[PDB]
Amino acid sequence: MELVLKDAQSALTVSETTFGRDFNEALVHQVVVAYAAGARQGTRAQKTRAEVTGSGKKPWRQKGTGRARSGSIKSPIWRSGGVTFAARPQDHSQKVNKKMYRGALKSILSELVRQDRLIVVEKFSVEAPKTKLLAQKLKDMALEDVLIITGELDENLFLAARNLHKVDVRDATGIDPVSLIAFDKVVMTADAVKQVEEMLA
Amino acid sequence: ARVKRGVIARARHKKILKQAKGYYGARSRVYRVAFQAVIKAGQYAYRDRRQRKRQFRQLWIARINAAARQNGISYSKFINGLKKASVEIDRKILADIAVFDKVAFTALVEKAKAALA
Amino acid sequence: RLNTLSPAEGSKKAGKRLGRGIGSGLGKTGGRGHKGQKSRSGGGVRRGFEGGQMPLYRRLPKFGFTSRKAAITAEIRLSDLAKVEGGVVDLNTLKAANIIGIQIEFAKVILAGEVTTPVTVRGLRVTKGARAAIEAAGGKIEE
Amino acid sequence: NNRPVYIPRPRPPHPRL
Amino acid sequence: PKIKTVRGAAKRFKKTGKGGFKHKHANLRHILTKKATKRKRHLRPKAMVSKGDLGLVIACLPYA
RNA sequence: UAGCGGCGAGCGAACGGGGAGCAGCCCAGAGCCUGAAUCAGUGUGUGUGUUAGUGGAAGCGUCUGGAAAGGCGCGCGAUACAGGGUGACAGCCCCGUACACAAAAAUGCACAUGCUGUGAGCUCGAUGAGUAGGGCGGGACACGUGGUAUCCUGUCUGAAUAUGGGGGGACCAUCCUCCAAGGCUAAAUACUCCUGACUGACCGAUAGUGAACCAGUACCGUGAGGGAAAGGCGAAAAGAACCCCGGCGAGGGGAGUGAAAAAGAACCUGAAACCGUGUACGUACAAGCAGUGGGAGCACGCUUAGGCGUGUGACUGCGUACCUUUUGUAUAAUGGGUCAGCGACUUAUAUUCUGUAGCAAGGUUAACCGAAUAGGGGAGCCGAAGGGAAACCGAGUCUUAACU
Repeated sequence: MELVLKDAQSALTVSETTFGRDFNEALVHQVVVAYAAGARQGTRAQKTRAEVTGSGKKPWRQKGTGRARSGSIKSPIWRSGGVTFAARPQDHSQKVNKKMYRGALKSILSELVRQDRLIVVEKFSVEAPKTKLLAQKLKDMALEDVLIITGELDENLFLAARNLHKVDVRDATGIDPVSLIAFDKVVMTADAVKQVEEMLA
Repeated sequence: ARVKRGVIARARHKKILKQAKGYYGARSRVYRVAFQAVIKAGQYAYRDRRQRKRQFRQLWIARINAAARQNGISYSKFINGLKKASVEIDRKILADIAVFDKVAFTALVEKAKAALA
Repeated sequence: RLNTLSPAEGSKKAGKRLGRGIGSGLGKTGGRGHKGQKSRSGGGVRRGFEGGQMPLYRRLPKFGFTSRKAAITAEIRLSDLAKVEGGVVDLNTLKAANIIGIQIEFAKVILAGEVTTPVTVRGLRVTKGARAAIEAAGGKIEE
Repeated sequence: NNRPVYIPRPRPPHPRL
Repeated sequence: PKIKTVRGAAKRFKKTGKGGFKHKHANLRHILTKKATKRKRHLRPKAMVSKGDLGLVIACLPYA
């Protein structure tokens, strides 16, 4: 399909399958959920009745005592020692098929174009590594929360946006569904656009 | 993600104790006993929603029977006369009329007697 | 929009939680009934147990034997016969197509249909209809 | 608060057989 | 760990095309003189596992 | 999976393939040539790192307030809005942070240059004997003595030596492959008593280590050993001068400090059981799961002047707690003195079914590589073809000499 520009007014040709396909609600949600789960690290643990410091001696005899039968000071129904099902460090990452990941990414890109949240422009660069310059460049464009995607990563643009929370700078290869969804506006360079079709295929 | 149940548990206990207000002794103070008292009050309320209808029905019949006999006719005869005369006044109105309007009841018994004869 | 995505209806069920109140349905033993071996924690009978009666897999007699030659043989379809490499098919170069496996050293061709390109097979065996199918296509058989 | 220690036999040795 | 097949079961049941199982009849080992030829002949061919005990067979050999 | 197995419960390979990492040598000996490479130990020099550190940008006015970092208005820094503190929430008040620098002295690592010690290269020869193997008894290999190969060993025996010997799963012949009875060798691998930084859909004082409070302490035991409870004033002690009751008390009432003293150290919030004082109503002729339905009177308030609400409740109909276990419980069958807190279907890997999503006669990768939730990687697994014990055949196959 045809992607219009706002600065050079130059036509761009892009496959409609990767930019004009329908929006799959179910597929995108699964990929987004999978991405969040993969961000976890699951560094937690408790002590079961075997790992609690203590001794296995019976608190009192089985019979004769007037109170409930007890077996150990570390039973889960006892104060200061227990946890019936203690947690262990676990991996929460889940598998997502390559095609499913690509399909969700294609679905997300198409809808950004439909909601005009995606803006394609020519090369986006800053002459000097100054956050002030980048802020001015984004101010006249009426953009405050933007994700800058460029074909080639340059330290000059990387340093300029480092201290800008609402602004992110990324490469085409390092593109994730969550970032595209989260950011209000996405700006893609002409080079950045081309690499997307090649990797998306 | 440990979850503490102090806030929720206290809310549930307060709700039961509020419903148990006015009961005697631990039934209004202790939750273990208050819960049983509240549940039993619920059973009785459901049961008595049906006994009330029959209890008032008995009261109306007794009032009509006293009023009809005072006019010189038994309750069973009086009701039969009304059915024969095609009168659809129910017991609640009949008892109400007997208590307040004696003349209206006298007309009814007179109408019932005529239908029977 | 990250707070607007939802899953498809019926994708989630929320699972079953046992022993959580009366109105939840399966509370008070959570659907495992009253006393018994099956109701105990960790209880149950192993696979094939019949309560003491001779199990079915013990009442019946073992039969047959395992043939080692069967693990080194495979069957070749007609559909995948023509997508190996050009128009020549042999015991070798099928592993390159990855349709038999490295360890396989015997192969047969069976009638699976959908064969168009004429192909030549050497060192393989074509049962009865594979010979007819390729000959119609324009192939040949030689050992 | 704390369990006793002596724990004597409270039951009386008198079987009713 | 992965499930362990019941080796004894795997030596007595073979899976078929439609998910059934074939087994050898269980009365043709010894004490054969007193048996009629008709009964021995009918026990020779393999037979299908009954429905009632099919569920038991599935558990024993979940892989095969 | 093949196998092992009272062929029960169970145990469970190898060949082969894909990856991480790769490095080969020496003695059993003489000669020629003899620092000839590579190594280990002691000096010098370069680089880097550790052990102290230095600089480090940019805000003010009004409103609320005990106090603003908050609201409102207008500014500036950012290769620094990572964090912590500051009288409520700070990019611009402070410590820090990105960034750029720093070592007299001691040190690990990678190089170049000296010394010490064994030691290059070529020819010829040699090439591990009470050993291999065997009998008996055991053990280890998935392999429980079984038809049982292979390895190790207590006991008794015992070769050939390269025209020789070992193995190829009883064993024999033919072939293929290797050379035991002498040794050395970093890499990928396992763990954290300890040190630094960083992270967490981990805990937040009955939790988290037994121990957030000088806790393995108090305390218990002859001893090995067992083993607690206990966190929170306020921004700042500004921790209550002084007066009065009292026993030069305790405790209290004033005064003062503070935004707040029902924040006064018995100190944030301050629930429940439990214990009290006051007010309204009821109760000393009335029998029982103590409620429920009806209901007079009384005391408070509301509009209207009749009721509506709140509390109490004479009198009256009906009514023998809950849980558990049972054919069946008010049962005199079990359990609970009460309150608060904690306390029981979880987790990992496989397999089957259902729903849903992707792709579709195809589907999908694992380890691993990867400036890395991407992309590579198709080793492999499942499916499209079954029948037979198997060879084998194949939309057929098996059964049988062969099928109506």
